[PDB]
Amino acid sequence: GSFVEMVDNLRGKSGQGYYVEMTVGSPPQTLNILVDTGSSNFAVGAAPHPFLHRYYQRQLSSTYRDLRKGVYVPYTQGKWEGELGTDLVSIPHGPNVTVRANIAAITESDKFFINGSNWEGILGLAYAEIARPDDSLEPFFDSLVKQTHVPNLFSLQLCGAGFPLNQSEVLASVGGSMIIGGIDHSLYTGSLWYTPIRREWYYEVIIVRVEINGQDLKMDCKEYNYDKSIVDSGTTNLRLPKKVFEAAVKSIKAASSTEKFPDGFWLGEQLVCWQAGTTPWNIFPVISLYLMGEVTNQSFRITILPQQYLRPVEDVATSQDDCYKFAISQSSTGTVMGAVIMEGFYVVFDRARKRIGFAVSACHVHDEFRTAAVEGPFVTLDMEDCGYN
Amino acid sequence: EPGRRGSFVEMVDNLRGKSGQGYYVEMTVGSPPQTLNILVDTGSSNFAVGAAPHPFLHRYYQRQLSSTYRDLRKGVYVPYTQGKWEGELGTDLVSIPHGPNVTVRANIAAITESDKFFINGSNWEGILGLAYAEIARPDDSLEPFFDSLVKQTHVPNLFSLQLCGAGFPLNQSEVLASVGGSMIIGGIDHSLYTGSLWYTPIRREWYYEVIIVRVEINGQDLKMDCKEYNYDKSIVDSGTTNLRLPKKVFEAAVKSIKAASSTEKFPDGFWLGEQLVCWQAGTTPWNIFPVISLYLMGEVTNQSFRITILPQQYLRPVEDVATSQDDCYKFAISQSSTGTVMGAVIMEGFYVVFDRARKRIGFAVSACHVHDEFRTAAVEGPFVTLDMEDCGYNI
Ligand SMILES: Nc1ncccc1CCc1cccc(Cl)c1
Ligand SMILES: Nc1ncccc1CCc1cccc(Cl)c1
Repeated sequence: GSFVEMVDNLRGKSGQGYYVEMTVGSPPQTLNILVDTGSSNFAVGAAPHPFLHRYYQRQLSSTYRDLRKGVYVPYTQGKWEGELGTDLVSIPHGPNVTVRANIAAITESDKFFINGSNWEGILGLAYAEIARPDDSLEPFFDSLVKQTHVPNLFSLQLCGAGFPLNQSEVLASVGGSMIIGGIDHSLYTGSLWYTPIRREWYYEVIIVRVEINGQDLKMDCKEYNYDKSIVDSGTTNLRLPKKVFEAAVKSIKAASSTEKFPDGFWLGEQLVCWQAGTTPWNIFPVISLYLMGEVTNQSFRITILPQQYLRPVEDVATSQDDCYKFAISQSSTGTVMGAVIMEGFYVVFDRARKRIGFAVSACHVHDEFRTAAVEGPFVTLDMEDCGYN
Repeated sequence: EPGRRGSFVEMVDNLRGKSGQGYYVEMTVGSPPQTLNILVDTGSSNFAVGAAPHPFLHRYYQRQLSSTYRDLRKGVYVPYTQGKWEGELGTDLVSIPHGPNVTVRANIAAITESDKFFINGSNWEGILGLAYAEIARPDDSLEPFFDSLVKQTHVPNLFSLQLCGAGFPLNQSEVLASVGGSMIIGGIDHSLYTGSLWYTPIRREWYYEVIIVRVEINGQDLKMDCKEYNYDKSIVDSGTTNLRLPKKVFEAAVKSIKAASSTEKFPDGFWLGEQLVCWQAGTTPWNIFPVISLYLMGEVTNQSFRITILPQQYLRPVEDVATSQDDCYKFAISQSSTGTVMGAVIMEGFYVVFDRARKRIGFAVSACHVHDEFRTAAVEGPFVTLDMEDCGYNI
């Protein structure tokens, strides 16, 4: 399986998001759209905004259809307001098809757009159950599969550079691949291991065990999925439930105790720098998340390195030091496997078989001593009890 | 209890006008004195008067007729988004007939050219900028009138304003005969307010800048980062008609106000503050509109207070295009790209004390605020509020 036309069709970074080019309307209006497996709405800027240098102009599209309905999407971290309608949509570097899908024309927003991100909209790839205003608004991917012969599946390879990318660099660099309707074998190494999609709303999965450098965090596995665990490319960090986060930071601190870092670092707020090339990767532990497998009483694990959970950021002085921010934070809405984590793997969203596959990414950052991994199987009992109800 | 006395009778009721065209006070300039009506503006710092013929002016400052006129041989250009005026700087003897019994020599910008500055039928021929020197044009070396007044006399460094909206439209004849409020120069008149005065600090001395720490619509917290409320600043400006809010705050507020008043549907033009809405005489549904509360930083650490206005304040009375017997209004809240602006609309609900001496602004329920039998404007406190300093904006 190889989809050369879709390989390397993404750009961006964990801190500002990964996006793919799309066109909307007739004549085609090109827009960069954030790939988000954590939401289910296709929404684009449709009015001037200081952070946008282009937006969807409905009056210029002959195929625009007004649904005469508004949609308000408030989140704890931000919000966007829009007007619903439909239009013809295509993905230049994707399947050779055009479909009529729902589009939320964003007219008002609060902390939605990111200065310098280079994207003007968002592509919610999750299910209708969480679509705004309600599940009657068919998500883009659903329209795509229903209107074409494209297989009900997509895979994502998000590629973190391992170092800071400046304004021009991030615009020229290849940030990864989104293969629509298939799996490209050149994007990963080793085997793919699948965990079931527990329920079709967010891409929900179940974590059954957590290790820090092989040491079991030893918590009731229900804590790991309280109140849910999801794969969300729309979130930067690996976010863990309060109690799990507190235990993990204690363990990570213990493992890296040869060097002390200020509280602000562990709060993911302030950066830490080291002289060029001297980042002490080896003092930081690897983190393993065991996921439910498709076989009864069987599980597998994905292991990430500090190269994944330490996010490269530019120093205020733009010096030659190598700096990073701690990309693991506290959550009140369950575990969130954000961009940070996805960068270590090729992730297959097998909608058709209700499962998510993980394989070591061909573009994950590592060193000569350790590598990310996807290994199995392991015998694990009562994994169903790890899920929250 | 104890009844509060009014000690500045000579200045009480010395204002005229309305929110839409501004409130003004009578002043005299030159020798012999030339009488002119001057717009009271806490949003600027220049004393400028028409000094040449203009279609909307019935009179103007005639420098050649004043024996005390002094030419500063300097020009001044004051452009704004909504208008501009140009003039020639100089000084002369100035007085306020219904104010302190003193005469001082102050700077006067003789307006020779203007665009969209003078308003037809406002009845004022000049402006009195009461803010600080930092925002004076051309620069802070041009001492503002109030500074001159305080430096040259024994008048206390403080003034208070009671702007009185009528609650209904006033035609040309009526607005000329009606008392529009009071400007007490050098003191506080207790007959102009009820309840207690609560003070918020003047954050910085340029505009009369304050800090809003919380906003509620009918008791419901707008729940925005308080920094948003003061982006990029929050000021008290009698020279502005509406309550203006930062874009994001306006969007959130209008949505909440719409939700609270949802039993009635209004056209987009209304919410944009552009078109009026009318109801049969006496049937304005005040009760369906929410009260709005703005919490301000108090003078005591971690303490705040709130001022609450009614729709009687934020819905501005306007005459129907058909001069019918309907009661009509325009929505007097609009967005801003220059921070929050507590304009005349809001000031009409309170007696506002500009305590320059103690770098603070006091608020109290106005004795002339419009209300109904069920609700009244209010100034209440104290409330425990933490990290209020973080609400202030810094470039
Ligand atoms: N992908 C997500 N994950 C968690 C919560 C919300 C989203 C949607 C994307 C998003 C993120 C922050 C602010 C806004 Cl306005 C929208
Ligand atoms: N007080 C103010 N507040 C905001 C902006 C400008 C002013 C000055 C008064 C004013 C009002 C309208 C037009 C002009 Cl030309 C000047």
